[PDB]
Amino acid sequence: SLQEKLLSYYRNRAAIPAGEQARAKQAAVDICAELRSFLRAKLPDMPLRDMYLSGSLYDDLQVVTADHIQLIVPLVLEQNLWSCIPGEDTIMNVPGFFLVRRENPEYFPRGSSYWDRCVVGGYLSPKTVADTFEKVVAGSINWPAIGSLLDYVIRPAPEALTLEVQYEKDKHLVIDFLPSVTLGDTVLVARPHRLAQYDNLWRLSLRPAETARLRALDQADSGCRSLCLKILKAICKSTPALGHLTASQLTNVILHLAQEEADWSPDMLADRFLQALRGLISYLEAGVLPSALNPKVNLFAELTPQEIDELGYTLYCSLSEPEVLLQT
Amino acid sequence: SLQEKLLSYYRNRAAIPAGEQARAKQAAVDICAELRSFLRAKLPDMPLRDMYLSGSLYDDLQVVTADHIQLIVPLVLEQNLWSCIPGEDTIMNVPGFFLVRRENPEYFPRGSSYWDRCVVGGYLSPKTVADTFEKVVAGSWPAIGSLLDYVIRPAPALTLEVQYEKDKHLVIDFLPSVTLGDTVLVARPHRLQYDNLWRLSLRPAETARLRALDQADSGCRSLCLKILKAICKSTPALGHLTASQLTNVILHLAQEEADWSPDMLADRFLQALRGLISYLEAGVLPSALNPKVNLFAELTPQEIDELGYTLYCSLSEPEVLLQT
Ligand SMILES: Nc1ncnc2c1ncn2[C@@H]1O[C@H](COP(=O)(O)OP(=O)(O)O)[C@@H](O)[C@H]1O
Ligand SMILES: Nc1ncnc2c1ncn2[C@@H]1O[C@H](COP(=O)(O)OP(=O)(O)O)[C@@H](O)[C@H]1O
Repeated sequence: SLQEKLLSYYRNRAAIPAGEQARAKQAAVDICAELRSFLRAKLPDMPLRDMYLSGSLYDDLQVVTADHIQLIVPLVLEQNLWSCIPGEDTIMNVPGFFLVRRENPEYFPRGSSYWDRCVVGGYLSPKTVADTFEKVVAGSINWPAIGSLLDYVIRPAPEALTLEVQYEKDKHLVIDFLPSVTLGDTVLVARPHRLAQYDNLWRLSLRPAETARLRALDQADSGCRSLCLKILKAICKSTPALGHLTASQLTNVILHLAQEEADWSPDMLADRFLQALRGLISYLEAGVLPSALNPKVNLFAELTPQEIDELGYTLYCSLSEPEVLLQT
Repeated sequence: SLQEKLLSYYRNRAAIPAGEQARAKQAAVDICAELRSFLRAKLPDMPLRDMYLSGSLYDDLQVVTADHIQLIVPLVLEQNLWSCIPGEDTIMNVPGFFLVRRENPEYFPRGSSYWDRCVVGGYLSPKTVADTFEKVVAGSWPAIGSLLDYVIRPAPALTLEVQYEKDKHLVIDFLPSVTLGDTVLVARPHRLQYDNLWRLSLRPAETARLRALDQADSGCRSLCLKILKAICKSTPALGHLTASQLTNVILHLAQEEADWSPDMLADRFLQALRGLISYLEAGVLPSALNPKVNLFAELTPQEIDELGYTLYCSLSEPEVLLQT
């Protein structure tokens, strides 16, 4: 049966071996803790708060192998000196991103905020904020040295700025930094749009609300929504042609399906999984996967029409190839 | 035998029991973490860095019972809008304390800094800072308490009384802090009244030095300190002395004596009493890190009298101080 096959798959492929999981988490926590001590007394005029961990590995949603996690770098934008403008209301015309503008320059002149140094054309540029972070914060740190204080080999990549942390003989955790600001209840991260011309836009952070929703639905049920997600994530991670699919896209297929099916008991796993499959296919066919949290946002918007067709073509072929889809 | 009484007094009175000290510290660390979450969600617009723990309980220097710790509240000041003026350069003439002045008010008007809201008469007032923090950072306690299964009671100055055990409680107080350039200041008012003055923070360097010295030696400097703290905590006539005064007595003695091996404790302990008496007779205990600061400038004449008397007498019967 498909039910057995899926549970077998989760167990032999999707589920991260516990030792691996524990050691990767420990290295992240230990590095985050050491950075907290180190940075606390270092950049006294910078509105910088403690870095903190975020991502599927932190949430028990990472699959196959523990290989990555984020350190969010929370920055403070002072009261009433800043506003965010939704992307769809800018000429850039992209929902799910925001411009951040310096407000009241005419009364609290350029110079008033620490972040004025990262202001360009009146806007707080996420790439200039990220450059400042890398040069001023990350740069003040000897990475291989901290790994030596802790007992890890830490290698900063020369390529986007990430840390490769060997936590096991032949296993490494890749850590990347996400500068973040919050305006009202709008949480923004500097993860650039795929294309350069959009590099002035901060990205709206969806993950915390997405994963909260998913968890809250399963707690109430108590359903197999997260198990289904982890399985689909493992298939995509394990299939190169499915490389363009993200955890957010898969999570939102499941959240939409949650509006249509209330019953996610353990024995419904197979039916829901197949539903999630045909559903993902139909969104690809439509070229649009609306965010379950903010339906103005199209989660496929950074993919090209050709990429979207290739994904759908791949999934259709997979239906007749359960053995490759469910390796190993 | 003095040696014996000191060693036994450390274990019998000064050393906090292990369960108590771990639970109390862990409670502080747990509340500190939740605070981070509240600031993240509820105060994204206040230029405050994350609060962090500070004090003897965090340093394994607390004695007798785990009953208090501080959370530093680190304000972020623009380097171009603020300066600190050293107390000795003021008519008030108070070394070890600073004024924090708002600079360039005509070019950058009120509002150019979040912290302008805590300015009075052109200076950043620790009072309004504490008020603001208490008013604004008071949208957050029983949820943090239920979460950690601690009962948490905020005082109606704002401090937290945390029941971490049936018959024990930890009192957490908040210490506003600003750092300008290389200078770290805390809102801990002069004990004897210039309450516009911030205090130069000496504790981190003081304790780091004491630790460094013992670490190199496996010496008994910290042991001697904790015994002295316990005695003062236990002896009303001696309660006027602070951990910092006692720590600095020890730092100065460490400059004079190289041997702090375990059996030197009794001798170093007596030297510390006699040191106290000599600084008392001078009315001056300079900070070992910043000798222009007189740590005894915060003691009253009546306190200096009682301390001196109590200590002179004790020198003939040191063990009287080692009451069970
Ligand atoms: N707080 C956050 N806000 C926005 N994006 C985040 C946050 N934390 C992690 N991410 C992003 O989430 C993505 C990783 O998704 P994740 O849920 O970890 O699934 P996966 O296990 O497939 O990596 C990355 O693009 C990363 O930048
Ligand atoms: N970072 C700091 N800078 C300056 N003073 C501090 C700091 N942290 C704590 N203090 C002060 O230290 C005093 C407590 O001293 P501590 O070393 O904890 O000894 P004790 O155990 O006797 O309380 C309090 O007045 C508190 O405000």
